[PDB]
Amino acid sequence: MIGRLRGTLAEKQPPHLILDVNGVGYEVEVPMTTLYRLPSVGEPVTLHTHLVVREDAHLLYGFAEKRERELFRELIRLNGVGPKLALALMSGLEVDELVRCVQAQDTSTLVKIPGVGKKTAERLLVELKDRFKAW
Amino acid sequence: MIGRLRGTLAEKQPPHLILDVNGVGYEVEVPMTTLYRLPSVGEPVTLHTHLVVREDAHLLYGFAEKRERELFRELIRLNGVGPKLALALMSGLEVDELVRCVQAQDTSTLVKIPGVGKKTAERLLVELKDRFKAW
Amino acid sequence: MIGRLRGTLAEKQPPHLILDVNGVGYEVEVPMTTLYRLPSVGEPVTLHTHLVVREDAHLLYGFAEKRERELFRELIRLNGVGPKLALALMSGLEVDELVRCVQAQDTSTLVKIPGVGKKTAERLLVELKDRFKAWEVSSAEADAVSALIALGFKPQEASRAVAAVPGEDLSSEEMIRQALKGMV
Amino acid sequence: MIGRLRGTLAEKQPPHLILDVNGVGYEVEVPMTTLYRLPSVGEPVTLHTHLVVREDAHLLYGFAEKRERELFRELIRLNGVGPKLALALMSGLEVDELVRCVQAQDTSTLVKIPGVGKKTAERLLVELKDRFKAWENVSSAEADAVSALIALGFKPQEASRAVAAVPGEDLSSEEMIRQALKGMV
Amino acid sequence: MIGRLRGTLAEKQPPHLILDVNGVGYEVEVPMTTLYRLPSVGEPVTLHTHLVVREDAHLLYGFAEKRERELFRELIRLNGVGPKLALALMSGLEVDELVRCVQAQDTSTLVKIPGVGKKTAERLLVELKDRFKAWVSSAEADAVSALIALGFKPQEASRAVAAVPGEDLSSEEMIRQALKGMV
Amino acid sequence: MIGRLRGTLAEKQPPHLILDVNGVGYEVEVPMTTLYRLPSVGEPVTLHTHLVVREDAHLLYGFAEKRERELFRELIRLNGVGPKLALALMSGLEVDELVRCVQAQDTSTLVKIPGVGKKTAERLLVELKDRFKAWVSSAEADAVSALIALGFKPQEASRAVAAVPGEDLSSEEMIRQALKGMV
Amino acid sequence: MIGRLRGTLAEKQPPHLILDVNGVGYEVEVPMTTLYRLPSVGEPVTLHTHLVVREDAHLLYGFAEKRERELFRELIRLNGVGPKLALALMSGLEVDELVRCVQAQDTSTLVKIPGVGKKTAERLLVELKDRFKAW
DNA sequence: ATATTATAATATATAATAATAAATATTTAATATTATAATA
DNA sequence: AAAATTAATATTAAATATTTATTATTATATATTATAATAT
DNA sequence: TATTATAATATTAAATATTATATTTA
DNA sequence: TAAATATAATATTTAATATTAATTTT
Repeated sequence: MIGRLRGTLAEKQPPHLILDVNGVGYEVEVPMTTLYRLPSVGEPVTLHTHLVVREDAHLLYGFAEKRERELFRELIRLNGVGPKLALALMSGLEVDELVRCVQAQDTSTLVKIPGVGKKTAERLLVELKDRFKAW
Repeated sequence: MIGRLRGTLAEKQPPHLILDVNGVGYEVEVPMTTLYRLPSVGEPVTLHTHLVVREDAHLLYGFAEKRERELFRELIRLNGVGPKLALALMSGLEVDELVRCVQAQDTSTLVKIPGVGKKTAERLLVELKDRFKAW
Repeated sequence: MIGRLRGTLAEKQPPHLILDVNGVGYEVEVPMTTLYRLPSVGEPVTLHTHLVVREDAHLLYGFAEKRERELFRELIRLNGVGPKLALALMSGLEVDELVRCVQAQDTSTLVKIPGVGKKTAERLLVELKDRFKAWEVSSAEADAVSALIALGFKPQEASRAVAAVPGEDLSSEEMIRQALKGMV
Repeated sequence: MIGRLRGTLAEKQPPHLILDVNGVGYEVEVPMTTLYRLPSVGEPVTLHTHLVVREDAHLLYGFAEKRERELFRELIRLNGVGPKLALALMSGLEVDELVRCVQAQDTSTLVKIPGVGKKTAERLLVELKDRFKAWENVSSAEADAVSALIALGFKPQEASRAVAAVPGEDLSSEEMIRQALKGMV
Repeated sequence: MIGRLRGTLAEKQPPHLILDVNGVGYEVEVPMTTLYRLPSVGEPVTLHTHLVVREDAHLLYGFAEKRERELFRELIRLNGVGPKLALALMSGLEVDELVRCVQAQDTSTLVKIPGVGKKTAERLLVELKDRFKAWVSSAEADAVSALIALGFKPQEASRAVAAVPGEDLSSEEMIRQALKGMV
Repeated sequence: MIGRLRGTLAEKQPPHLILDVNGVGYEVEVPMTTLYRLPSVGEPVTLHTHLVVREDAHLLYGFAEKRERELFRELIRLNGVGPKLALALMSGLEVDELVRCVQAQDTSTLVKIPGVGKKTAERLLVELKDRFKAWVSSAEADAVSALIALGFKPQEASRAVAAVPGEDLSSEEMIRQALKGMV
Repeated sequence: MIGRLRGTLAEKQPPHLILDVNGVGYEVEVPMTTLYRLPSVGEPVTLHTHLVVREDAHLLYGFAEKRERELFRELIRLNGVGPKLALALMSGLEVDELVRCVQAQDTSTLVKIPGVGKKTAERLLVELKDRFKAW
């Protein structure tokens, strides 16, 4: 329903974020790696946003790039894992090292990422064995 | 509920599109026939869209014409047809071709669409026979 | 969640509307009485709106006044009344006409509206009689109370004496006499 | 979905509001405490709205600053608290008042607010003292002692933790109850 | 629905019990305290029961006492209490002792129950505080009326009247025995 | 699914009961009049039970007569009527005067039932007049008023008046025999 | 809600059954293995049953053993496993063979069970390696 | 012969308790994960 | 013309248990009303 | 220096039947 | 060329009743 957002930075209150667009501010959830990429408060910055919908509320996810957003979608399409373990994973590592790690089939590097044990690490490996291309 | 959408094409990625309407770029997917009528990235393009509201998702489907959106509404009103079957019908063939073949009670022109079997074709024709006395 | 729009009428068709707000045109359905008051396509129009929120599909329904939207919210809060039933209702009759018909318990005026049967009139009257009363202990008794206070009665005893009998259509002097003759 | 609206107050009808942003008005409800500082109609205001998603309706709940925004979302996060409850709480009194009362644990300040009874008051006290408000935003002798305290005006909690703090072991009742009476001072 | 079972025990796999009532076994669990009162395999047993209906499951809970069922039901009516919590509580401590601790509102005796947080303890104690109640013949009616005229409440008089003296005794002696009590 | 049960009354606490139907006991909530016409605990009886199902609970409400069960059915069929309202109205009064007051369009008869507002009863009139297609004296109040003005407490005076009313005799003589009660 | 059913075989239409217990004959779904352990029609027999409850239907799945019921419970307690899937699982081959296969990570033998792909088989292997925990 | 006022009753403003009806709020069960206290 | 019947046909949506201001109704001193004799 | 039961917390949640149609193997 | 088998994709309310139009008889 929503794919991208282009507005000025209303404030910076991590890990939440408000983007004032046409005077309208949106609550978005942002990775720490993207927090290293954000400009100053009041800077017009483009965020590629994805929405999740549950029965009592919703959360947006403003992202600075596409392929991170589609990998978010592919991960959250799994029933065993939700969005916030994905947030921990993406705050742990970026796209390319995760791609080689799942292609190398290693749970150990996923273990050091906080909030993740071992069994969910081979969950990520098994489920994402044959989903995507190398880009 | 947006009945018509008029913004600038932020990016092009099949089969979706992102229309940056004054800063906000909606995740909008349109059929390929509209993609033949779609200008390049950055052009102000007007779409007669309609939102599909789900318990866990919301989908926008833009249309360059009002009547194709109306036919999309008629198709999704059918008990077994969702958004993507109607998407296949819109992408495969043209609206006047559909109404002529329904008046002709054709089936082969429908089955030849990929993803369409004899069952869905005979369905759409026989539950659509009653309509189109008004035009 | 939404109260009003300042937009541009991108397209009108019975019975919906398209209001191009900053490039975004919303599907807004309006009654025929509102449709008569609307200017042409491309004119900014004043619609005070309410969204009907259902799991599978929403409904944007706007009105030229706050009062129409508020009364529609009252009608949709009712038990067996749906939205387009009430849309037919104010398409048929206006706010003053409906309010006065409710206060007069009228049915014949409103049964000309299509979709309205006898049970429709029953439910609308039974709800709207007590949902709203005003739409946008007597002077002789007080004089009697003061006169009996001057006569030596306590205010409580004077109130009890004047409330003992329901004096009707009688002057202040004679109602005191009939109340005083009443219990004795 | 909504956090802030750089727009103008299109209408002011208590307790609701219409806040116009680029011609788009929204049905917004705010507490009376906000309504005291809200400027005139048409003036560009500062008000942090909050969306609540239901299967049947949606409403917007504005707030002047971040502190009462966070207070509201955390109060609604409780199992027993609805929107109008926190709206009445903020309309009655301010964030500093409620936090300084909760750390003082007096229900009397809470219960004078209309729609707020006793049970809601100990719910607020207990479930806020349950880790949110550090930062600004027996034997025969002991049973005999407890029964004597109940008969002498003591509510059971002060008769309980006094026994717990200084329990009596293998000695007569009169002296550990005596030092417990010195203990509660 | 289900209020009580009078059936025959089929197998014992604690805490899950199967009760073959006329050919059909019933999936019911009992607390370990009730494990200390179950009969052997094949022996009939009468269990006071009450069901729980979930969105995707139906769960059956059966106790030795009706009052235990009522206390369990009132625990389930609490907003933060699930069946696992109530089974942990009653597997820790028995019913009237927990009632008196609710009168005490003490967390020390309930924290020791495994898997139970202190915050859970005070919230359940506060929302379970005592709003509930604490746990005729010619001579009977004559005594009840006499003590009503003497100022005693009818419910207060009846429990002193019907307890100590027998059935159909002399009115004078049974009124005497009813008024033998002191507080 | 279920319409009738024929078992043995294992336990009867108001307003419910336990009917042990072939080894299985059901908690069935029945009205006050039904409880009045039920036999003792342990006596077999057949009951016109109505199936009640919620997404997270299920109940039964049994009757000694079928027409009670169908009338309960169309009462619950109304959106604005819950089970407690129907149970209260049928516990307070009998069904024949209910259908006659529906025909007579009477409200104050229904209002005196506890938990019944004027709007609730008047609505019940509104839908029941279309649902149903085929299917004390002046001296009594005078004595009460005279006793109230004399000095008697209003409710015990009415108790004395209604204990032995003057249905077949004059007001002065029924006052004379009503003053027997409090002596 | 029913863990054991001592009834009489009224009807034999595989893989469904009717156990007329005191005049009441429920639908009883059994695997083909239990069908080999099943006696003839009219023979009283005890089945150890399990309940599945969803919003539109209830079904009975009666087994010859406790351990069969418990294993079926723990397979349906998985996220991506349906009832007919596990039905085909114990219909294909025996329980202790399944335990040996998952302890030996034998995806090949589990593949030869009909209706089971390689992906589903290795899912079963990885989510059942440690769940048995050698009893 | 008028008040007056020194002793005598009195009646209710202010404490309390007991239904009650409009107005809401409406989810826990299972399981990883991570501390964490205690431990060969 | 004039009421009764029936087949489509669009429409509508299901809420209970609790809870707190909001009304009842029950004492309790205390600032009032009162009288009597009494000088002047 | 690992190692394990316990507890608080913080997530995540729950679809499955029915066709259309790829390779594949005769 | 004819299916087999996963494989993936795609899809997924109901009763129940009140109004109304055409018909039918008087």
